[PDB]
Amino acid sequence: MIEEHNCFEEFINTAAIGEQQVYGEYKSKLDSFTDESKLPYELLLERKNLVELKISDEEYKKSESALKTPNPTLLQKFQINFYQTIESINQVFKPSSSSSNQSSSSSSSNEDDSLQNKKIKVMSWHPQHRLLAVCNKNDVIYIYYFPNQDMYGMGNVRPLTLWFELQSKVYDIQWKPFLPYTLAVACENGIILWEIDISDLKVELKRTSPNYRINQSSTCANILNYPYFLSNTITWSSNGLQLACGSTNHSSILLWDVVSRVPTFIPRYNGNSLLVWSPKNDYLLSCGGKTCRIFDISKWDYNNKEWPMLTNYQTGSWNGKGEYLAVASGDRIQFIQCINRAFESGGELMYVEKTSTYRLQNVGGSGGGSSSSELFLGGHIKKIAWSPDSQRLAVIFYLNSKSRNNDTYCAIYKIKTYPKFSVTPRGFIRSKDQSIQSVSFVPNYKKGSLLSIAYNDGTIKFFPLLYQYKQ
Amino acid sequence: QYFEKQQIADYIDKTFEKKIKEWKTWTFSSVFIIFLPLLLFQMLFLSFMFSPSPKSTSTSMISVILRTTGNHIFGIILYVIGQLILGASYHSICSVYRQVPASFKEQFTVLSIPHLIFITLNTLIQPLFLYFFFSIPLNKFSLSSIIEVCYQDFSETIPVAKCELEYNLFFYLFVLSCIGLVCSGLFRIYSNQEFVYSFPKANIPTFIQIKSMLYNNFWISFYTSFYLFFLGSFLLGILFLILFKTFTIQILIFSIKLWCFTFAIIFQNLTRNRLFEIYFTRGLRFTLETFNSVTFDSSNSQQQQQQQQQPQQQQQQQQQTLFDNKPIIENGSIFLLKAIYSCDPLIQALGWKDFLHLSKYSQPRRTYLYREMSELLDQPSILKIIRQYEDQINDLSLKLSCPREYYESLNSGNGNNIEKIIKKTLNFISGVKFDYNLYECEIRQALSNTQSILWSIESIGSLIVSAQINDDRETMELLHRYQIPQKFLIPLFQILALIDQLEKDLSHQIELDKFTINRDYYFLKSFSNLIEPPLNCLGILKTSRPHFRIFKLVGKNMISQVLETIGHQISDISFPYDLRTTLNSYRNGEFSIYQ
Repeated sequence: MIEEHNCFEEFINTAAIGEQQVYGEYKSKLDSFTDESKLPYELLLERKNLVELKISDEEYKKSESALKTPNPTLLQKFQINFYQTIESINQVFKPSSSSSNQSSSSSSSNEDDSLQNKKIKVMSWHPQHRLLAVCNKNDVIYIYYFPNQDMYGMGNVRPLTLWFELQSKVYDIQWKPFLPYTLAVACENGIILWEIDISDLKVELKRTSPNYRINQSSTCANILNYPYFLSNTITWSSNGLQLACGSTNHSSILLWDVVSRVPTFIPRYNGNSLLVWSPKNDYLLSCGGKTCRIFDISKWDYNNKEWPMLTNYQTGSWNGKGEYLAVASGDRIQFIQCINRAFESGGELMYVEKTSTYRLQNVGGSGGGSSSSELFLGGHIKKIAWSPDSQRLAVIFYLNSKSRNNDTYCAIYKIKTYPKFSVTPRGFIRSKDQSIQSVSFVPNYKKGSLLSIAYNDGTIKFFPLLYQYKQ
Repeated sequence: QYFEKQQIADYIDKTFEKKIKEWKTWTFSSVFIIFLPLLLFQMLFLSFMFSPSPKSTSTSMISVILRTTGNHIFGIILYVIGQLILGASYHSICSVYRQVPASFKEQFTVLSIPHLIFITLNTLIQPLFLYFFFSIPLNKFSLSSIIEVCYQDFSETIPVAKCELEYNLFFYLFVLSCIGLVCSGLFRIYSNQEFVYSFPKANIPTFIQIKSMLYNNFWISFYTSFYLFFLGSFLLGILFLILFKTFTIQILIFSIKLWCFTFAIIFQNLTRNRLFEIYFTRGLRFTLETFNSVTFDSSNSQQQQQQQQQPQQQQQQQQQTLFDNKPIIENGSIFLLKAIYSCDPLIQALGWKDFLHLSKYSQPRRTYLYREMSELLDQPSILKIIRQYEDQINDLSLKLSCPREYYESLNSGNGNNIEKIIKKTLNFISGVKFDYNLYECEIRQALSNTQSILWSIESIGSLIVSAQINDDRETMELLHRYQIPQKFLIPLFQILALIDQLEKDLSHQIELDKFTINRDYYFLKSFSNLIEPPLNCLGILKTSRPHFRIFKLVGKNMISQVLETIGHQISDISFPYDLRTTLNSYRNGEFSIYQ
C-alpha cells in the first residue's frame, strides 16, 4: 500500500502570524518578516526588479465599427428557440439526477459564478517566452510582454488589450506552446483563437513592419465553435497543432485539429472537470465527476484505468519533463509516475500528501491583552502548480469553516524525482491578508523559480524562490 | 548461398506489392463484412414496420418475418447484389489525390470511365431499390402509368360495373422521387468530392469512428430525406389543389412510406461509402514484422517464458529462414522507405502517416534509424527519406513559382445561353461565384494535395526533436554531422517565403465581397440539423487563402519546435546568407501567421 503523509503538519509552525509576511524562498527557507528593510540583499534586489502588476477593473467600451455579430435573423432566433425547445425536451428525457444531493451539487454553479464575479478570472503564461495573458471581470484580456530576463524597468508596460463581442464569460485560457503566437480562450460562445502578430507585442518592430504606414494589425480573433458544446476547460498538444477541450455538461473530450479547423469527439463518461496535457509527451489527464484518466494519445485508450477522487473538483500539474503528474482533490495530492514501465499499468502512484484542516496554537508571549486568534490551515485544495525546473509545488486552498485567512497563504513544497521520489514542505508565502485567486510559475527564470500570485483585489505579485545552488 | 543485391531487391518487391494487394483486397472485404449485417438489420426492421399487423394467432415475430421475406428471397438477393455493385463501383472512383476544376466544363468533361460507370449504375440501381421497398408490403403498388377504375353505376336496374381510366398518381410520385434520389446523391458526391478520402486527424479506434459515422449519417440522412420528401409532397400537393381540387388522404399514407424508403436508401449509400473511407484511411505499419510475417493466428500463449534464451533463438531463426529459402533483410526500414517512394498516393500517404507514428510515438523504430547512421552504411534510410521530402518541396515549389502570365496567356489562345442560365442559377442556389481564375485554381490544385508534405514536415521535425528530448547525445552529434537540421530548415524556409509571398499576391484579388461574408445558408443549414462535421478535412475550399494558412501554421510551428529545442546548437554559418536573417526571425520568435 502507499500511506497518507501529513508532512504539511510539521511545517505549520512557519506560517507568518498577524502582521508578518513571507516575501520569497531564500537559502532553502521561507522565514517571515514584518518589514522589507530586513530582507537578505539577494532577495531585496530581486524585489526592486519584480514590479507588482495592478490590472484594470474596466469595461471595454464598445466603439461604433467593432465587428458586431450579424444580429441573428428572425429565422436564426427561431432556430435557437427551437433547439432550446429540443434540448429542454432532452433535459426531460435525461434521467433526473438524485436531487437528494443538492447540498453537494449547488457548489459548482457557485464556483462558476465566483469565477465570473472576480476582478481577475484566469491568468496564463506562455511556457517558454515571457508573455502573461490575464482576463478581467468584464472579459477584457490584458497581455503583458516582458523582454528582460531579470524583469528590470517594468513600471510603465502597457498591455496588449484583446477584446471581441463573443469574448463573454471566459472560463479557461492556455497559450499554444510553440510559435507563431496563439492564445486559446474558452467562453460561452465556444473557443476564441487569437492568432497574434509580433508588432503588437514589440512596438520597436512596429516601426519596421510595412503595415506601419497603414498602422493596421494582423492580430485576428478566429473561432472554434461546435454547437451545444460549452468549453469549461482547454489544453494544447505537446506539438502545438491540436487543442483538447472539456465540458461539465458533455460526456466527451472535443479534440480539434487547429490547422484544418476540424473537431473530433473522444467518449468521456462523467464529463470533463479538468484537462492537462504532458508538456513534452503523448499523454493527457482527463478528470470528470469523481474519476481521473490518463490517456495514451498514440491510441486514444486509458488502459481501462480510472483514478478515484474525493470531491467533484480536481486540480493538477505535470512536472517540466512530464515524467510525473500531481492531482489534487479534497484534503489530498496524489503524485503519479506516468513515464516508466508503469504506463502499460496506466501510470503508478508514488506519494500521497495530506492537507487536513490542521491548527496553530499561537505561542502567547507576555502581551496579556491580545486576542488569541486560532489560525487553521490546509483543508480543501483550490489550485496546484509545479515549477518548470520540477523542484517546487505551489498549493492554495479554499476557506475552511474554522479560518478566515485560509486563502491568504500559498504552501510551498520542494520535490526531488531522482534517485528516489520525495516531497518536503518549505513554508507558506503570504502578503498581509490579501486573499489569493490563482498561482503560476514564470518561464525561463535563472536564479531558481519565480512564482506569480494573483489576488482577489486585482493585483498580481511576484515571489522569487532563490535556489541555493552549490559551488 | 549468397543472394545477389538485386535478388534481395526482387524478393522485397514481390513481398511488398503482394502484401499491399492482399491488404487492399482484405480491406475491401472488411467493409462488406460490416455493411451486410447493418443492411440485414435495416431490411428486417423495414420488413417488420411495413408488415400488416397479424391476427391474434400466436405466430412468432420470426415466423412473420420468414413469411414476408420468404416470398421475396430473390428480390433480397438482387438487392444485396445491387449494394455490392454500388460498393465496387464506388471503390473504383475513390482517391487520395484531389483534382480541382478551373471551370464548370471540367467538372463534367474530366470524369474518367469509372465515374461514368458509377453515375450509370446509380441511375439504374437506386430506382430498383425504391421499387423493391414498395414491393415488400401487401398493398400492391403498380408501375402502370394508368389504372382501370371499376365503379358501380346504380343508374340501371342491374348495377353495372363501369370501367373508366384514371392516371396512376403513385407512379408519377415514384418517378419524381427516383429522380430526387439519383440527382441529390450524385450532386452531393461530385459537389462535395465524397470520393476523395478524408484521413482521420487522431488515432481514435475504428469502433468509435464507426459509432460516430453511424450517428452523423443518421441525422444527415434524416434531414436530406425530409427536404426531398416535404418539397416533393408540397409541390405535388399544390398540383392536386390546381388539377383535381381535392386532397386524397391516400397520398399522405403513400408519402409516409416513401419518406422511410428514401431515408433508408440515403443512409445505406452514406454508410457504405463512409465505411470505405474509415477502412482505407486507417494507418498501416511498415516494419519487417508486418511484411515478413506468415498469418499463423493460433499460437498466442507461449510468449511469456522465452526471454532468457535470445542467442540460441537467433541461431534457430537463422536455421529456420534457410529452410524457408528467405533472404535475410538487415534494413528493417525498407518497407517504410518503399511506402514513401510509392507511386500509389494512398500507399505514400499511409507511408508518411507511419513515418509520423515512428517520429512521435515509436522510440525503438527511431533508435534503429539513428543507429542506421552510426553504422556508417552506404546511404542510410533517414537521408533517403529526407530526399523524398526535398524532392516533394521542389515538386510543390515548381508548381507555385509558375508565373500568372503563363495561365492568363493560355486563356488568350482557346451551348452558351443554357450554360449562362445554369451558372446564374447555381450561384443563386449555392452561395458561390461559379466564376473562376485559372491561376487561383491551379495554386489550389497544388496546395489541396499537400497532406503528404504536411506529414513529412511534421515527421522530420518530430524526429529531430525526438533525439534531443531523450537526454541523448549520440543521435544529436550524428544529426548535426549529416546536416539534418539544415536540410529540414532550408527548403522549409524557402517554400514558406513563397507562401508568405503568394498570400499577398492573391490578397489583391480577394474582394471582401459583401456576400462572400458567408452566411452559408444558415436558414436551410440550421432548419435542417445539418451541423455538418466540417467538410472532409479540406473539401473544395471556396478560395486559395485557407490553404496558405494550413501550410504556414504547420511549417512555422515545426520550425519553432526545432529552434526552441536545438536552435542554440545550430550555427548560422551552416545556412545560405539569404537564410541567416530568416533563421534569426525564426530563432527570436519574430514572426506571425499573416503579414
